[PDB]
Amino acid sequence: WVQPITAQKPSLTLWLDDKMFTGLINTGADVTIIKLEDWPPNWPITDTLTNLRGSNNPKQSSKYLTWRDKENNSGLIKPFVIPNLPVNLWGRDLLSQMKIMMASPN
Amino acid sequence: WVQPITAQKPSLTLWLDDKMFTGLINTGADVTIIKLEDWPPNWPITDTLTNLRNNPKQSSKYLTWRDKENNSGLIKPFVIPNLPVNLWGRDLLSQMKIMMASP
Amino acid sequence: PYVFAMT
Repeated sequence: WVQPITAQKPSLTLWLDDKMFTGLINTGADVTIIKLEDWPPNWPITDTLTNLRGSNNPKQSSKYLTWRDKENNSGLIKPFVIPNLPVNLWGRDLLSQMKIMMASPN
Repeated sequence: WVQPITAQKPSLTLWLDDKMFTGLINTGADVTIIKLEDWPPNWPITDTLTNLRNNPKQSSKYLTWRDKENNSGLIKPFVIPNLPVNLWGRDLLSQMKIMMASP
Repeated sequence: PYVFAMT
């Protein structure tokens, strides 16, 4: 698949375990973030002593989540779960497993 | 050019007017941000009443961006203290006609 | 404008 970068939000829709999520492609971030409002209440989260330069000691998924795209590619991520975010943010942890590259005509 | 996305910071080096800057490709941002620490003191910046999710400074002028293949255009970045890296937003990336692709 | 970086 191909997605030009424009003024519009670059987005991907995929599954984490059994649930569909939509998020912003976020090359700027090492790690994936799910906004607390999209986080399934029954899925366990845990404190971390990680710090995110961009929210200190954020929550993270207790378990690894199986990501799956619409072509049935899959892998594991363990996202951070952050309160008061407008959008999910797909980081380079996920993007790299989907073998996504950036290219210019030139 | 082609750059796989990996754990390493995806970076671009280019000119804004006469000066070289290096930064992180930041698809998540509408607008480009330059570290106040890298910002030439003689280049004017202005208050805004915009918030970036606050009241940040922005370049008073449009800056001519130029890459190493001599593609060019205009951006007007925000200028923010206390960031570790410059951040290339979609204002710049869209003018460079950058695509994301997967095998 | 929304600005989504972090180590």
